[PDB]
Amino acid sequence: GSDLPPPSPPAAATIVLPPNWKTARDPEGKIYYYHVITRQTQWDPPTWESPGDDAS
Repeated sequence: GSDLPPPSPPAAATIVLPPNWKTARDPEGKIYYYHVITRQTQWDPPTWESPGDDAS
């Protein structure tokens, strides 16, 4: 990443997600996000902003 090297995911990661966050994808077609403030990452859990049904 530009700000931070990619993390392995924390359980805490879900708490809050900042617009500051960056994204990266693996060679094996997986795309994920990482939080520069908190040092967190999520590959599967949706962004801070999601539809109404997801209720983020």
